[PDB]
Amino acid sequence: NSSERYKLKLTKREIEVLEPSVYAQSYRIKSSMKKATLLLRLLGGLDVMKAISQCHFSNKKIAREVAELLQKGVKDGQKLGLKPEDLYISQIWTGSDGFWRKRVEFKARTRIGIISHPYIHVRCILRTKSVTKRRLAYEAHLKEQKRAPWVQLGDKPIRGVTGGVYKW
Amino acid sequence: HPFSDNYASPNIYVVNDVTSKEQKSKYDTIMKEIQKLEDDATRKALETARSA
Amino acid sequence: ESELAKYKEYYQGLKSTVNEIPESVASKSPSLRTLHKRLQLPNELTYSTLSRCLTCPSAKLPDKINNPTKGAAFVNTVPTNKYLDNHGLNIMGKNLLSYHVTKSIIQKYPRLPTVVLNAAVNAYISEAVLAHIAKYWGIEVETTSVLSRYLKMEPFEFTLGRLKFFNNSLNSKDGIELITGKNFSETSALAMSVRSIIAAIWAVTEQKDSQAVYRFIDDHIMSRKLDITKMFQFEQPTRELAMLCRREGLEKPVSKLVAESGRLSKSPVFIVHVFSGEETLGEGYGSSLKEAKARAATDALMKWYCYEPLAQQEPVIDPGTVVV
Amino acid sequence: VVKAIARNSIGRNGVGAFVFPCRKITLQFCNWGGSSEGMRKFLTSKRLDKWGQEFPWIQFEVMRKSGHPLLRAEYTNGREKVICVRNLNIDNVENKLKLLKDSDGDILRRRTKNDNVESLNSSVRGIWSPLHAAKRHR
Amino acid sequence: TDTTPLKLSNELYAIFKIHNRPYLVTEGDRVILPFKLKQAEVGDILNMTDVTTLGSRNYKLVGHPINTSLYTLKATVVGKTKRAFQTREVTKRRNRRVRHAKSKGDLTILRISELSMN
Amino acid sequence: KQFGFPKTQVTTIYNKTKSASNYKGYLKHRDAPGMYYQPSESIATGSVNSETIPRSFMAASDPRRGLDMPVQSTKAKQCPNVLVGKSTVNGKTYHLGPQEIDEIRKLRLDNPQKYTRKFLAAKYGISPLFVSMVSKPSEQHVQIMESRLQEIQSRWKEKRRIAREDRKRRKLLWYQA
RNA sequence: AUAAUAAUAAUAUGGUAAUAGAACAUUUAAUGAUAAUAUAUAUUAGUUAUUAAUUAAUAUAUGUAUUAAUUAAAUAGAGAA
RNA sequence: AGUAUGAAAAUGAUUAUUUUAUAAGCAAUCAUGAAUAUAUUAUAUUAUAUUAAUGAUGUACCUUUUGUAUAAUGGGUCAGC
Repeated sequence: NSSERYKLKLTKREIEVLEPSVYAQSYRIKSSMKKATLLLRLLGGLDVMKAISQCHFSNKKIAREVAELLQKGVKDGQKLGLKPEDLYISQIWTGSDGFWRKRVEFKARTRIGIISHPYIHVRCILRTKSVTKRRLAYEAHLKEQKRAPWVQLGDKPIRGVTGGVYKW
Repeated sequence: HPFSDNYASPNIYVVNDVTSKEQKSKYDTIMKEIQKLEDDATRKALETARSA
Repeated sequence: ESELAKYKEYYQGLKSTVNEIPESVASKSPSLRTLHKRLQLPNELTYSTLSRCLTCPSAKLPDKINNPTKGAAFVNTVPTNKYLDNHGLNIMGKNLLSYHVTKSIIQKYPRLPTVVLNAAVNAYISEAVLAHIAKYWGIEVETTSVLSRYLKMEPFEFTLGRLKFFNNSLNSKDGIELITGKNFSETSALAMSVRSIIAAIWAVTEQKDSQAVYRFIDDHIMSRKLDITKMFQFEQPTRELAMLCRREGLEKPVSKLVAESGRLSKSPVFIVHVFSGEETLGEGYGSSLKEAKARAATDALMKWYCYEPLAQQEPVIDPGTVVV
Repeated sequence: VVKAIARNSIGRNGVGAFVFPCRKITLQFCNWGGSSEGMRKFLTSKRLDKWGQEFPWIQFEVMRKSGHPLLRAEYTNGREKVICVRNLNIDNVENKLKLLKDSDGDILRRRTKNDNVESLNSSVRGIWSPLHAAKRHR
Repeated sequence: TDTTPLKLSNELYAIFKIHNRPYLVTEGDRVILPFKLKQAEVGDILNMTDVTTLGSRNYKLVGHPINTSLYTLKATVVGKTKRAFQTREVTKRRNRRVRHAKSKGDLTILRISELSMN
Repeated sequence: KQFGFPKTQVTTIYNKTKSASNYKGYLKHRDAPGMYYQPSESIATGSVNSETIPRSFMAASDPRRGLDMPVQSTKAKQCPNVLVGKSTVNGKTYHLGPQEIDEIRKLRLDNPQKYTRKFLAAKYGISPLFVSMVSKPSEQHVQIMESRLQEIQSRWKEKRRIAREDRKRRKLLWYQA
């Protein structure tokens, strides 16, 4: 309904942010960050359903919480407009949730330690196979096209300074 | 208090010291005056429509 | 009193100055003077003429002003006189550039292929290059609004000194271009300005010193580096070379191994020379034999085409491109 | 068959016609502000006029602002040097201005030993080759 | 001195010396002298005098400062400037005093405008 | 030999075999004032230089023709032929008439699998290239061949495709000069 | 007869303990314009022979500088316990 | 142990760029390819920036000492004091 052409100019960051995503967040999980990492590294770039399945059949305690989070993120994506079979976990990390209560451990022979009690949160960003993954495939293709080939007897720069004199 | 005439070499010049506030006030008055002019014209047009 | 009335009369005065480009006002403009001094323009070229050269055509304000919602607002420039813009000048400058540059290229490389020559010409005087040159010179665009100028209360001299066309305010704000025509592009305006200056120079000097314009061009445009060897891209050069040899009084070209090392390795070196009789035409190194052969043919073709004769020689008119 | 590769020329400023690198200088000062005294004195005292007379290809803007006194140059390449001349005397300001006018606009940069000449041109003699050398290796 | 091949050749290089510092150049080349020129201002032209060698692809007229008459070699002074500012620190091995040796040497950008056999 | 200049290597004061990269030695080496002949230690592939262009490509009124600088160092008798066609070794033949050509064309359309280019060449004592120039095959056959080629390409791994791309890029680069 | 900067010549310009000289950052007091087109602060990219300041871009605040500058006071500067 | 605010650091996870599975040390500097990033005069054969190809040289700091890489001394690290 218009004869006006346009050209859009967007930063790399702007491109990244505007692709359809969904941002899951856990509640105050009772665990170490290290323990969370030990699981979360497995769920790196998986499809959300696959990740959920892995969490279900994992032996770890954080696993259930992670599964629940993934389920919530899927539900959010559905509400927005996205599909659950389209969603893959783009990023998933953990962090300290703060207010870890220290508590002295009394040892033998008038010695002591301090026992902290770590609480964490897992956040994750689900992105779409339909867009983000396609975009990065396209980028990879462009990079491949750009890539200058290996030339056998090719023009390499004569590195070093000339010194105001012909050496040949 | 330098001026462009003070230097007597035509590639030299002194930009006009008009305070930002004064400029803003001028802008406000002009755009306001335009708005007033427009509103009166619209009212007149409405009156003419009402008449016939 | 009213501030609107004061603004309106200022605008009217500015419009009148644009229409005239009165000489005294142009002289007063510091930017114009500095431009004149920078380029070492002739004293016969008046400051009014220089101001005019910076004035692009802008008779009527376009329909796209009606909506800044569609991503455009033209609020900087003021309407120009129909018979005092850079438009006629610009065309003349373009013609001069197309003549002189091309002639210089032909003098340099009398056998240069037609497509290659055209590319070289473009390189020397493309719109982007011309715009860059104008920027380098210091031809700045009138980006500031008329209202803003009035508020600052700056003279019309400064306006005259700047480049003047329908430059779209909010051109790429929020990363949104509108893709308008050539009559609203900055690069194009800058190109026109540099062509207009050349045309003005020509106009003033033609009767006294006819070649003044052409030496100015040589100084500014033809002084720029262009390796003509980087312009070429052959397809089946051996065949083309053979055709060339047939056309001239030369024996059939055959490629022969001069030197060889590292056969049966990742990166050998094969030197082959395309001989016509005992004379070698092209020398070609390569990782493969085929590659070396190809390179020898390409070298031969380069030597044929990019042959540059001396000024002392009588004119070399080539016998056309080698139609394979 | 032969085809062109679209390519653009490189401007060497010096060779045909020298365009002077410094195009515009802005003298900035404050009426209040004790750091702008030497700048103010310079502006007053017939030196600026002489300068402008000497260099009519540079335009010399003179601005008033609340902050420290400033010398911003503007070059042909599009870069902009800005020297703050806070608390400098007249002569120091003038020296700074001279330095600015001297500059080709390009960014400051570490040079290695003997990194002297910067050519666009292909070597007049070729690049060396072991097959084509005068003395063959063994 | 039969200087005919040099005169003929389209490509041509020079090895002129400023203060016994050699600089190998063609026309268009952009020499960067590592000092502040006092004599020449920006825009001034320098006629090179101590030219050691003048060379084609296969010939060269080399020797004591070759007769200037034989050639031309005009440089243009295209900007006095400086190197990037550096501050190396100078200190001994059990001494808290660390003297900063600030450095920002001067440069003079020349451009070889003309180079030809006269 | 027009010019009788003394000839010089690009001389170092140091041992050239051990210190060829040492610019200092080159800088040190002074030689007596005058004209010299320093033959270039380079191939003349990319050079548009006037001392590199051959005499046949120079114009008739060029002074440079007479001067001895496009040196014929190599000899065509000594060098052996590389990727040379059989026409170049034993001369081109223009023997086949119109009728023979028409017959060839008829054959090729009829059955390009049986009557392939090489077979035609063998029959008529002529080149496969010439056969191709003479006669188109049935477009169906061409389409089939294209489909086969596409299938082969698909059968590749990722690596092979990349290598082929690189090869193509190299080929393109060869013809630049 | 002074100063500021620039010239030409010469001489000097490593450094612990230590002596002397001269500067800068920070905070308060006296005097004190300016203004969210500003200021303050941060990152980055610049410029100034560069502990520093300044330009620009950007984020955040704040309708605003005890602000520039001259003094005078310092709880005036931390990889060393 | 006020109330805001808080891109202060140390520190955790993740990603992106880039490097890294034949190479041996204060981990840097300098040299130097290469890859990438950004760039409203990249005209470009451009610039800068990020980065452990690669080569050269390189025995933390401090105190205390006739003398320290020292296997003499102090410091886990950052912020405040």
